[PDB]
Amino acid sequence: ATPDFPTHFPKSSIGIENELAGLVVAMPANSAQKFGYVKSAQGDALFMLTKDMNQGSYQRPPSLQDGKNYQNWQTHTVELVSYPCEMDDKAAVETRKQAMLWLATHFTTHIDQSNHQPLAPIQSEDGRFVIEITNAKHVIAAGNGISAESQGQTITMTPSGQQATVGVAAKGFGTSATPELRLLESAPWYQKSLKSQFASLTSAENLDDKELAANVFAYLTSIYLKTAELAKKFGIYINEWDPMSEQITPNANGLTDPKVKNAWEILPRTKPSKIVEILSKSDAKAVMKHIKPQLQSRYSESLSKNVFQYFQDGGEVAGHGINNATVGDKHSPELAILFEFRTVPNELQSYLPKTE
Ligand SMILES: Nc1ncnc2c1ncn2[C@@H]1O[C@H](COP(=O)(O)OP(=O)(O)OP(=O)(O)O)[C@@H](O)[C@H]1O
Ligand SMILES: [Mn+2]
Repeated sequence: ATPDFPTHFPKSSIGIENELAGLVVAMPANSAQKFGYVKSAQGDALFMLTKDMNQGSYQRPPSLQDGKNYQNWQTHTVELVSYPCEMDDKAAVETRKQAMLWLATHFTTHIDQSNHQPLAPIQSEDGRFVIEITNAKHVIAAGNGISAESQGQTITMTPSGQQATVGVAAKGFGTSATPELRLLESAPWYQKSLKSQFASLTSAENLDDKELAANVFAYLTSIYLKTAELAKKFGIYINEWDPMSEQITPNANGLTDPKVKNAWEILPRTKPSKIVEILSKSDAKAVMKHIKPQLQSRYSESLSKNVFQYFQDGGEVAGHGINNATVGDKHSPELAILFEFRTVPNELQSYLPKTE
């Protein structure tokens, strides 16, 4: 079994996604995404071997008929998904990059002499890396996996197949305290002006933590307003809001549509309603009560009510979120909120492996 991602980190964390070029993985239909992982010889889990983009049904090349059942098997692109590490852990970042580059070299040999065969659980020549196979019911094939023989491809990785996910303590969003926080706050959807706006709206209120409440308000409002902007732009059906009722033609399949996720640039990966937990019951009520008018002053009553309710009931920004991540003291853990960089920016390029 592929180990689950560690959930706790002392400070800011980072994870990477690396979609490979030059090969496919074929597996039975409705197989689990994870088919293996790469760890250090010391035992530290570095990245998962996963199926990503469905490339159509698998057809075993006739010249490689082996008496085995490949019925209903699907081909997919391979994506290497790192186990998160600390952002300032140079060794862990580098080991992940080096392990991903080594596996690409291993994959290059694999498609040359073992095309249309599963990957074997092996140790690297230098002893540094170990492949563990969690699902042997797979095959690795060159290119798009139609031909029995390869075109002599070198397995590569490119910025277009790359993503990064940054996890920070939820209490820090809006403080600009660290370079990671400042990078996350640069998100085009984040409106820092909402912090001082909340302070102006709550002068007569005796809040338990005024600065924290303002930070949570600015974060949540920014997400709610962006969700409403996207629902209007892309014609998305949110809760009970119908875009067609406002003469908007849908041009996206929902919140999880790649182009909707790309429109965020820095995509929130955690359930918005989780942040309410970092505040007192009183402060959370004060924050929540002030959000509705921010939506209603910019958007229709129906869109406003539907966006507000969706996130209030635990609605996700773009599908299943990473909602069990924590930061700080292991014994008294604090909520971590995660963000996916749809394109890896210059500030995070050093966390990504490069073929060239
Ligand atoms: N606690 C954490 N802190 C930081 N990063 C994390 C944490 N937990 C997971 N991640 C990272 O978040 C990313 C999540 O990858 P995941 O495969 O789960 O999403 P996905 O389904 O692949 O998204 P996509 O549909 O775009 O491929 C990984 O890069 C992982 O390393
Ligand atoms: Mn991703």
